[PDB]
Amino acid sequence: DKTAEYEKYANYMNYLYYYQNNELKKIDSSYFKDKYLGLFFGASWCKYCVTFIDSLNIFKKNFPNVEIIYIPFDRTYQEYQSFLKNTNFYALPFDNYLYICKKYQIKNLPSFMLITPNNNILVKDAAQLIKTDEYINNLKSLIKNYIIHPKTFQFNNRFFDLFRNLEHH
Repeated sequence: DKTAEYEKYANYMNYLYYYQNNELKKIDSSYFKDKYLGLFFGASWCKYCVTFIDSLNIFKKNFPNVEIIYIPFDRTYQEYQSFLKNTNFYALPFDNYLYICKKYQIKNLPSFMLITPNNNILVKDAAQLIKTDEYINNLKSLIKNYIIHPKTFQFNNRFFDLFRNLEHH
């Protein structure tokens, strides 16, 4: 059934998850419309993914309006939960996300990519970018100067376009 399948598509990723003191919360994905995003590919079992959290906390101090979204590759839901509870990041629901890795050719973990409001890639390897202090003013300038041409997303669903459009082929 096309209808059943396409209703799921139009509803794809309509919630992102986060923790507030041992309490798993959710937020409508509509909140992230027109927002710069930072996609953090990582996992609890990844040693330098855990240390990278310190870089992301500094990043968030200097770029509060860039919304950090955790893309998880945890082994177990229990690891996922404890990682969300320690970082307080937004996260995709616990699932297999190898397909996002393939679309963006993610080499290894951790990875961090900065996404414009219209789903363009602002900085592909932002994990290396956020290492030394010059990045702050340079990225303030990059974001300030960036011209956002309007884009209409399939099903008007920005995460479906970002994670599932066929353009990588």
